[PDB]
Amino acid sequence: HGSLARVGKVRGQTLKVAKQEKKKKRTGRAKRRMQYNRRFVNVVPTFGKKKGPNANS
Amino acid sequence: TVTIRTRKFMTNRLLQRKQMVIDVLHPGKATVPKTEIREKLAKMYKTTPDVIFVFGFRTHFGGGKTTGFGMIYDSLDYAKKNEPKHRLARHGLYEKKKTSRKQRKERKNRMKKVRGTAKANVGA
Amino acid sequence: PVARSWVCRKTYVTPRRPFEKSRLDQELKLIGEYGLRNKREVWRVKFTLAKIRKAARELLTLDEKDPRRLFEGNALLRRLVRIGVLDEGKMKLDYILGLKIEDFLERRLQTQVFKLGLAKSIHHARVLIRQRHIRVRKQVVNIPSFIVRLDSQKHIDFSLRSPYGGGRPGRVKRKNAKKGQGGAG
Amino acid sequence: GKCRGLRTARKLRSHRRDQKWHDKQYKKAHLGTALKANPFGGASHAKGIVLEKVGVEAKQPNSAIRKCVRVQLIKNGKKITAFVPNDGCLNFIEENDEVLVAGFGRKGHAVGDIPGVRFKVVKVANVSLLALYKGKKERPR
RNA sequence: GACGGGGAAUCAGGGUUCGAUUCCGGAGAGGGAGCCUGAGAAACGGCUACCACAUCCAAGGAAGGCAGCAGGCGCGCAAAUUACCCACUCCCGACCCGGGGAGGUAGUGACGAAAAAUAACAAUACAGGACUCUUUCGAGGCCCUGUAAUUGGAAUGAGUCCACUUUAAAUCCUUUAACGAGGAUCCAUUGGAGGGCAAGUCUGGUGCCAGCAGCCGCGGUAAUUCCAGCUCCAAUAGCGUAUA
Repeated sequence: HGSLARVGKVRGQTLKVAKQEKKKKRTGRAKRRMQYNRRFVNVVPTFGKKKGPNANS
Repeated sequence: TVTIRTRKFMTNRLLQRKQMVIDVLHPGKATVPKTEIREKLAKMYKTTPDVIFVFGFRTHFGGGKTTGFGMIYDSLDYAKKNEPKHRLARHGLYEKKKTSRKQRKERKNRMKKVRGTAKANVGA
Repeated sequence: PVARSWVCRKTYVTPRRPFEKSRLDQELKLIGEYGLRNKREVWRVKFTLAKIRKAARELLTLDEKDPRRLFEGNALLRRLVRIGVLDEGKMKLDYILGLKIEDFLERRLQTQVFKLGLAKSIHHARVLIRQRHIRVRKQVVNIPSFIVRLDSQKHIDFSLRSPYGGGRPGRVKRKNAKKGQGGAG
Repeated sequence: GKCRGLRTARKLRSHRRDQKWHDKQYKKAHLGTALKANPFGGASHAKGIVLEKVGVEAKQPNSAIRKCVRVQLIKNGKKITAFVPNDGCLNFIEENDEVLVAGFGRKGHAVGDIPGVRFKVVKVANVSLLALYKGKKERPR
């Protein structure tokens, strides 16, 4: 415990993990090209409500 | 292989000079220096290459065109009279005093410091 | 007092709604279709067309048989025909309001190079314009937002100092030839 | 409008001025009281010196303590109460350390569940609190 | 918390706010007062009286006013080189010929405005898409569409680096030699992911504690909102906060 209202308690006690090494992301014009690509021209005519890009249920 | 064309050519009898806007064509090469331009203007005007003065050459984007001005005189002394002194210094025919403005102004205040013939003596 | 200009103005306008689906999808579709960099360029084209439409509505507000209305209408009509987004058959002031933004995006240099047949894709066309390989009437262009005229569409071609249009080979070709001559001798 | 006479502009003008004075925002912006009692005095940011660190409580429907400091100003010397925003940034603030306070969001009004605090701190020891959070800059020694 | 105006922002139409600020006019050189010269001054880079402040001093006296250009202190959230030149524009003088911190030039400069790099092509990788078909199985995949640290070739730009050009001499831009990129490590950030409002009921930790939150609200030992990683959404060399 120590005390109740300690400053920096949760962030101090939070486990420290680092980044994962990855390639750089495409920036500038090709970011918009890939966004238009994935959003419009690689779709299939599904039914019902659409699924979000972060749906991981 | 460079070519020179003329534009807005006009003469001044009251300035004893000829004025024109020259067009320089140098494709596939960097900007030509002013000495070759002067020698070519001396060639096509049948003039000695000492009264030939060119200035202000701005290069276009892409390479091949450069717009400049040329000045054509008759004789050496009539060229020397009605000329800016910096173009004469570029040709090498004039030399200006080499001192900077701060010591000139301070020396002028030192002449202000005293009075008489010693005003020239205190400025050394 | 210094002798400068102090004159400048904005060329784009930010829309009032920042996050809604349909206009975001329409702008994103236009960016993807014409290979542009960001939303500021299509907002700039929309701003220019909005100013042209506002001027056309101001001229159409004023009544017929006036000198300034006929003068400015004929001037704006002649400019809008000569820029290449109108036809001589449609030589009327009330047809300015029917224009769309894609017509203004048609006369851009990037899509004109892409549609003429000098590049594979429109992104290849943009990285050809930015690369200084072509010229418009014996003078190279580097800017992809080069609007062209009706008499200037035919004269576009490759530049002299370019390996695609005939000239000195580039750096990588000369490096590979030097590597081949080093490996051979 | 009610007065619709052809030669009536004065009654419209004076009535519009009186009913504009019978307002809240126009009454606030055009009197010397709302700027004379203002701790910032028509300023966006201000510097100050911390003297005490006091933790004030929350409102009714939520339960927490809120980390705050007592700051005296430099230009006029009055006592205000600021609010350190982030998690665990009170350890960077020591006694008699100069800070940079700013507004809190609702134009001189209490925001959220913190009672009676209208200011928050941005920079301490002439460095930003965000750089102390992210491990970018270090306090001078 | 008033220099005025020509103006600026915002704007269906009507309006609201600002205008110290380069052009015009007015006022002052700490504050009042008086005056000489001169055509024109109550001039302050002219003089004189006062107080406030202040320099040197053998103590008797002598010398001053950066709200000019740089620069220093103080102040405050808040604002730059103790640089070069009269060559460009004009002004003044006995005057083509001398002077000009007026001015011009460069440096600092993410106030702001305009343009515009951070990739593309070719083949393999493996899923679909239009055409007579094989009900549904292989296939023309020759006509495509896409991304996976698969490979190989065409390209130029930042930066280093001669020259030329520009300029009073430069520097900057442009022209231009020889150099200069495969994960092209030459590595794009800023604020968010409950609703407003584009985008996870993903995983681990705390457990009305830490904290998030402009508003509604979220945390009570299974947090779609906290603290960290992955995925992603918005603008993009830009983004967020506070104020009028």
